[PDB]
Amino acid sequence: GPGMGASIDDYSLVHKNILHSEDLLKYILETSAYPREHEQLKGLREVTEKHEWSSALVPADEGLFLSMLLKLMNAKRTIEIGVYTGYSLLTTALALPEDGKITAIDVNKSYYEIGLPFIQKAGVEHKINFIESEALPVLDQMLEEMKEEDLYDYAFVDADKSNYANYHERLVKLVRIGGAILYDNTLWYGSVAYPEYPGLHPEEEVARLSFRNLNTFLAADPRVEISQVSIGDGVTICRRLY
Amino acid sequence: GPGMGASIDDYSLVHKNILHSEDLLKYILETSAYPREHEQLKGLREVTEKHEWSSALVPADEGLFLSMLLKLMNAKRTIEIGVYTGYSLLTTALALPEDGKITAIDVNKSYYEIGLPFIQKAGVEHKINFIESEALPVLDQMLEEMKEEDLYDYAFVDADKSNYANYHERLVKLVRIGGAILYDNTLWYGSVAYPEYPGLHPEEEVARLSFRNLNTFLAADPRVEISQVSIGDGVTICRRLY
Ligand SMILES: Nc1ncnc2c1ncn2[C@@H]1O[C@H](CSCC[C@H](N)C(=O)O)[C@@H](O)[C@H]1O
Ligand SMILES: Nc1ncnc2c1ncn2[C@@H]1O[C@H](CSCC[C@H](N)C(=O)O)[C@@H](O)[C@H]1O
Ligand SMILES: Oc1ccc(CCNCc2ccc(O)c(O)c2)cc1
Ligand SMILES: [Mg+2]
Ligand SMILES: [Mg+2]
Repeated sequence: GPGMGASIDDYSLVHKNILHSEDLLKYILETSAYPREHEQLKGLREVTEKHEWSSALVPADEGLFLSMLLKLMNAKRTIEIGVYTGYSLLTTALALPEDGKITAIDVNKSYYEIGLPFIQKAGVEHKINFIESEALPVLDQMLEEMKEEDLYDYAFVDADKSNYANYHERLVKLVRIGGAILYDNTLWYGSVAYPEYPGLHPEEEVARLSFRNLNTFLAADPRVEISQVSIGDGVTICRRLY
Repeated sequence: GPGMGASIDDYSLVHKNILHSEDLLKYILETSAYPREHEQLKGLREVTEKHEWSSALVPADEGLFLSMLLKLMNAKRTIEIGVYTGYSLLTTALALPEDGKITAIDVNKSYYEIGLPFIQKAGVEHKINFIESEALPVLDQMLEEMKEEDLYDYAFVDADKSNYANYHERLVKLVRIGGAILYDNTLWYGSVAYPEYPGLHPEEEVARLSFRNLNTFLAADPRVEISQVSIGDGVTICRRLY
């Protein structure tokens, strides 16, 4: 993946999409997304489209959905897990109020520094505390240190696609009651629809199985209410109940 | 569409699915939606499935997406325009607190009485003020009475497609600043993605052009922020800015 492991040329799902045609997706982006996309988000996206791992980028229509959720729930304190070049991070920082705060975690800060000039020109870098690390030790460290009024309103999870289940067990204690946890890519290009699926590289197949297990688990998890949304590559919204 | 006498066999656009396969939609419904669907929503859905206009039903995955938005924004007072048998209305009523209030408007109360026994068994009928009328005169009258204490948190628009732009001009005054206005069917089975789309019923073509105009308008309307979400038949979330 982009963080470590296999090359991009080993991946086989990246050109698929969950909608029934590219024309419909293109219509959504040109009609409803790009006209509402901040100038620095446009610039960050255009640089990233030339990067080796452009396939991992959160798309522009999903970005506006993330922004809308953040504003409707009046989020102020958030955590971003899996930053890459920072498109979803810049989306979050633009949506939060002036005093919003973001904990952003990624194993590769060189990716983040690609998007940083656009984040700085947007004027919202002051909201971001970037941590270069594997996410799990940071999350475990945070659980030891966090007080009850330090809880997060919102978490966006978009990092190692086979470790979401481990992330979940921490985040249901790091996000406030009534707060939101969002898992990206829970439809995995449609490949979760079958128990067996042909021809995937091991990293892609392991992620596919991980999402099938996670999707079943989240639907049975009494600690949250859920909604799996067929936007982007599938986004599952979790709201903490207790 | 749904209206006494009208036959579904005269229409081309019936079963909603903009995903790339029936199996993918079935996966979402069976994995993430039906296990989280209230027993009275299940009962309402299953009796509606035998009705002539069962294809008008808001799908179960979209329903849980509406519920999640309502809870995340802590909505308390809402309006529902286009009720049919009451699936989205019961979804709203179950998501609101015990003392929440809904203004529900539909030209055909007989449809509502199909789902009413399930609304009653769910214990939320007391939240609902059902008005049997065309929605436009009701909204105009609402502009004459209510003030900011009576502004709505949330509006779901799912009635006669050619009147959405007219509904919008009232709802941007009836919903509070920061409140949400949602429009169902804004991708109209994918047919909005092209300038021309052969093979439609005349009323379906009027709706298709209405949505192409609406989608362009909403993307340009400075009074709201938007997110068009590729769920169900397309849902456009609008958030009132001022
Ligand atoms: N174990 C781990 N801990 C933290 N980040 C990880 C990780 N494994 C992979 N990652 C990072 O997760 C990212 C996934 S791509 C994330 C996309 C980004 N949210 C966007 O808006 O476009 C990569 O940058 C990768 O470096
Ligand atoms: N002018 C109008 N004013 C109010 N309702 C109207 C209308 N024209 C049509 N309708 C109603 O709009 C509905 C569309 S179907 C709505 C489905 C419903 N929201 C669900 O959850 O399944 C029909 O019940 C129809 O009677
Ligand atoms: O002017 C029209 C023309 C055709 C239709 C039928 C569309 N297919 C069923 C349907 C009906 C109403 C809905 O709200 C919905 O999502 C799905 C409706 C209104
Ligand atoms: Mg992703
Ligand atoms: Mg509809």
